Amino acid sequence: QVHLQESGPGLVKPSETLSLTCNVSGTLVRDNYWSWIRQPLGKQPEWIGYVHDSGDTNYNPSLKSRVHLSLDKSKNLVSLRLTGVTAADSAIYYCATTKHGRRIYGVVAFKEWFTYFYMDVWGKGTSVTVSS
Amino acid sequence: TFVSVAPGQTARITCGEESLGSRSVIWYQQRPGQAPSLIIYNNNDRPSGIPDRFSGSPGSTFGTTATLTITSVEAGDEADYYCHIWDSRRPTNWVFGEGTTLIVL
Amino acid sequence: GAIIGDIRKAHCNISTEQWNNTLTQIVDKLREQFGNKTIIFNQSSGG
Ligand SMILES: *[C@@H]1O[C@H](CO)[C@@H](O[C@@H]2O[C@H](CO)[C@@H](O[C@@H]3O[C@H](CO[C@H]4O[C@H](CO)[C@@H](O)[C@H](O)[C@@H]4O)[C@@H](O)[C@H](O[C@H]4O[C@H](CO)[C@@H](O)[C@H](O)[C@@H]4O[C@H]4O[C@H](CO)[C@@H](O)[C@H](O)[C@@H]4O)[C@@H]3O)[C@H](O)[C@H]2NC(C)=O)[C@H](O)[C@H]1NC(C)=O
Ligand SMILES: *[C@@H]1O[C@H](CO)[C@@H](O[C@@H]2O[C@H](CO)[C@@H](O[C@@H]3O[C@H](CO)[C@@H](O)[C@H](O[C@H]4O[C@H](CO)[C@@H](O)[C@H](O)[C@@H]4O)[C@@H]3O)[C@H](O)[C@H]2NC(C)=O)[C@H](O)[C@H]1NC(C)=O
Ligand SMILES: *[C@@H]1O[C@H](CO)[C@@H](O)[C@H](O)[C@H]1NC(C)=O
Ligand SMILES: *[C@@H]1O[C@H](CO)[C@@H](O)[C@H](O)[C@H]1NC(C)=O
Ligand SMILES: *[C@@H]1O[C@H](CO)[C@@H](O)[C@H](O)[C@H]1NC(C)=O
Repeated sequence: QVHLQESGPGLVKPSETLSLTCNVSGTLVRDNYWSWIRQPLGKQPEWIGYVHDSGDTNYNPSLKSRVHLSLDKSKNLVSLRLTGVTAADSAIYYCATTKHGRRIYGVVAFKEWFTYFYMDVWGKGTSVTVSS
Repeated sequence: TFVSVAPGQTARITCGEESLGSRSVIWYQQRPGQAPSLIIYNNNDRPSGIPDRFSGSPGSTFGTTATLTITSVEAGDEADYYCHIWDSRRPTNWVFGEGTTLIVL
Repeated sequence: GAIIGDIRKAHCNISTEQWNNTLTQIVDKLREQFGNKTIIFNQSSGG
C-alpha cells in the first residue's frame, strides 16, 4: 500500500514562479530515484526526466531553461519549480519512482550500453491550470 | 489511432518507427480517471502479478517495427496503450508514441 | 553505403594467459643472451 499527497493553489497567475511539492511514503529519498511526468489533457504523456541527489540532476534537454528541481532530506520532500509559466503549461503532473535496467550489445569497455528506466508505480498527481 | 476488437479474439498493436537499431521496448497503459501502471518492463521480461499471456517481440530485429499481440480480449482490457522505444541510435526520446485506444464492444 | 547493425568498432580477441605463456619462454631464454623482473616492454616512439 503506497499513497502520496500533493499540493497546489489551483489557479496560477501568468508569469509567476510556481512551486510544486511531492512527499514520500516509507522509502527514503537517498536510496531511490524519482521522476516527473507531464501529460496534456487527453494527449500522450510527456516525460520531464529523473532527478536524484549527488550528481544525478539531469533535466529535460528540450527545455533546459526554467526547470529547477530541489530535494529536502530533512523533510523528505522533493520540490519542482518553474519560472515564467505560459498558457501551454496546463497539464496534469505525476511524481513517481523509477527502476533502472541495463543492456549490453557490444564491448564492455567501449560504452555499448544505455540504461533504460521504467516506472513500476505512478503518482496520483494534482491538476494545475492557468487563467486570468 | 483507435482499434476495435471483439471480445475473445486476437488483437495486434503497432507502435514505434522502423527498427534501425536494437530496442528495449517498455509497455504502458492508461486508465481513464486512474493512475497508470506497467505491463512489460523489458523487451520480453515481465514482472510479477501478471500471467504469461502477454507476449512481445525481441529487440534483435533490424528494419522491422515493434508489435504487441493480445489474445482473448476481456472486459478489463479497455484502456489506452502506449509504447516507449529505447534505441541506441537516437538519444532518449522524452515523448511517447501515438497511443492506441483499444475499445471493447 | 550505411550502417544497419550496431556501432561497434573493430576489435581483436587474444586469450589472456597465452601472452604470459609465451612471455615466460622468451624471458627465460633471454636471460642467456642478455643479462637476467628487469624486462620492460615499451611502445615505439613513433614517426
Ligand atoms: C572478444 O572479447 C570481448 C570481450 O573482451 C567479447 O565481447 C562480448 O560481446 C558479446 C556479444 O554477444 C557480449 O554478449 C552480450 O552480453 C549481454 C549480457 O549478457 C548477460 O547475461 C549472460 C547470461 O544470459 C551472462 O553470461 C553475461 O555475463 C551477462 O550477464 C547481452 O546483452 C547479450 O545477450 C542478449 O542479446 C543477444 C543479442 O541480441 C541475444 O542474442 C541474446 O539472446 C541475449 O538476450 C537478448 O535477447 C533476449 C530474447 O528474449 C532478450 O530477453 C534480452 O533482453 C536480449 O535482447 C550478449 O550475450 C558480451 O557481453 C561481450 N563481453 C563482455 C565482457 O561484455 C567478444 O564477444 C569476444 N569475441 C569477439 C569475436 O570479439
Ligand atoms: C548522408 O547525407 C546525405 C545528405 O543529407 C543523405 O542523403 C539523403 O538521404 C535521404 C534518405 O531518406 C533522402 O531523403 C529522401 O528523399 C526523398 C524526398 O522526396 C524521399 O525519397 C524520402 O522521403 C521518404 O522517406 C522519408 C524518410 O527518409 C519520410 O519522412 C518521407 O515521408 C518519405 O517516406 C526521403 O526524404 C535525401 O534526399 C538525401 N539527400 C541528398 C542530398 O541526397 C544521406 O542519407 C546521409 N547518409 C547517411 C548514412 O547518414
Ligand atoms: C578464436 O577462435 C578460435 C576458432 O573459432 C577458437 O577456437 C578460440 O577459442 C578463439 N580464441 C579465444 C581466445 O577465445
Ligand atoms: C616508455 O618510455 C617513455 C619515454 O619514451 C617513458 O616515459 C615511459 O615511462 C616508458 N614506459 C614504460 C612502460 O617503460
Ligand atoms: C600499460 O598499462 C598501464 C596500466 O597498467 C597503463 O597506464 C599504460 O598506459 C599502459 N601502457 C604503457 C606503455 O605502460
